[PDB]
Amino acid sequence: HPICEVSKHLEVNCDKRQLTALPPDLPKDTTILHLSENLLYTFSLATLMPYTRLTQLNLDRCELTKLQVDGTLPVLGTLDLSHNQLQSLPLLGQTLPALTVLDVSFNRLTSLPLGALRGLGELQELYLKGNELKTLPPGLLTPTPKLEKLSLANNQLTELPAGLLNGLENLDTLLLQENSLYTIPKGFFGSHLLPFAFLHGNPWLCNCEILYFRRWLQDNAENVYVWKQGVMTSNVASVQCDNSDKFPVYKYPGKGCPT
Repeated sequence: HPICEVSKHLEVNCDKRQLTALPPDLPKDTTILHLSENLLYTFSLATLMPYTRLTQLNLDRCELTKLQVDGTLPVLGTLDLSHNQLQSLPLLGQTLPALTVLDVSFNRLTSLPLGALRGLGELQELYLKGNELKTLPPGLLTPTPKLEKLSLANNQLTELPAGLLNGLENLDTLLLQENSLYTIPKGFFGSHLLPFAFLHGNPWLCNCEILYFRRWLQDNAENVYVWKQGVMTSNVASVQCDNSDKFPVYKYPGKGCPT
């Protein structure tokens, strides 16, 4: 291609090219489109409809402040919108029915809309790390029962919906580290066998309302980890009471509390 380098499955590299918009006339059979590291500001998914075989779209580091969603990309499985400056998440369901991986990490989302994930029935991974979320809409994950990985790390969450994890029979990884959480709703984890949970870096308030969490931590000590930028060994003691001197939540007695 005159602007992007093509490799043949057909991978197209349009990255780090000072692009201000989608380059015209790309290979009709493009399968993977790299638009990473450019100067788009705004982008419309409808402009990609001509590429009926597109399964992976990377729009990371594109200075995006707005994302228009219309039309249909029927076989898109992965969408990377990380490292941009989107303030809101548009409704994607009607346009991306086959999506399994959605990454909107390191943006500036201040909230997620009601009914945000409707239609994303195949979603397996949702990354929202490094945004500006304070609370989440009820029923956020009702439309995505096949979710296996959920990352809400490094936001400013102050509360979690009691039923946030309802229906998630395949939940494998939950990242909630570095938020402003002080408690966990009774029954939050349900009977889910969650292998990897990251909960450190939060100002947990140890009082009678933390006992549900204390008991879950005791029962899941080997499933609590500390995040490390790399690729481990559990450390349940990483979850600490803020109203103390680094006292581990999993050892909080709760003396005198109603049982």
